[PDB]
Amino acid sequence: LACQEITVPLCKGIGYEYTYMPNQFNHDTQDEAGLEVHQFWPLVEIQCSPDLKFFLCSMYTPICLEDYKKPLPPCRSVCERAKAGCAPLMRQYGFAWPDRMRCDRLPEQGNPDTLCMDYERLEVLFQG
Ligand SMILES: NC(=O)N1c2ccccc2C=Cc2ccccc21
Repeated sequence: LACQEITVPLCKGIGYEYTYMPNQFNHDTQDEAGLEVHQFWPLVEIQCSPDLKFFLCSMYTPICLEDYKKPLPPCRSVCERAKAGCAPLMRQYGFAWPDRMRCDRLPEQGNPDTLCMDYERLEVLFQG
């Protein structure tokens, strides 16, 4: 609802400055979100996907903008790239791709009414 400076260490400097609560992971605060997203640090560090960190942050500390007041998700493609790189390694060690991160419930780019986010390199790109 109101924008707050991102305070999750993993997500600081990710390409956007502000987040909001609640997220879609049943977190009311960044402290709660930070405790869950920190558990992914080994996968971030092993670099199974250059997109994993941006994807994680875009979900757990979603972007907050002053001039767009609708939830703004990562585009489905960001999720698909992160999943393609990292889900096989995750399965090998007994971890499923989390249901809340199912890429098919994220919107595709080009939507007439709403936006979604990708990035280049780190600069956010809105593609809608
Ligand atoms: N909070 C939301 O409604 N969205 C949306 C919005 C439109 C479509 C799917 C989704 C799914 C989850 C999600 C994740 C991050 C940021 C926003 C967000």
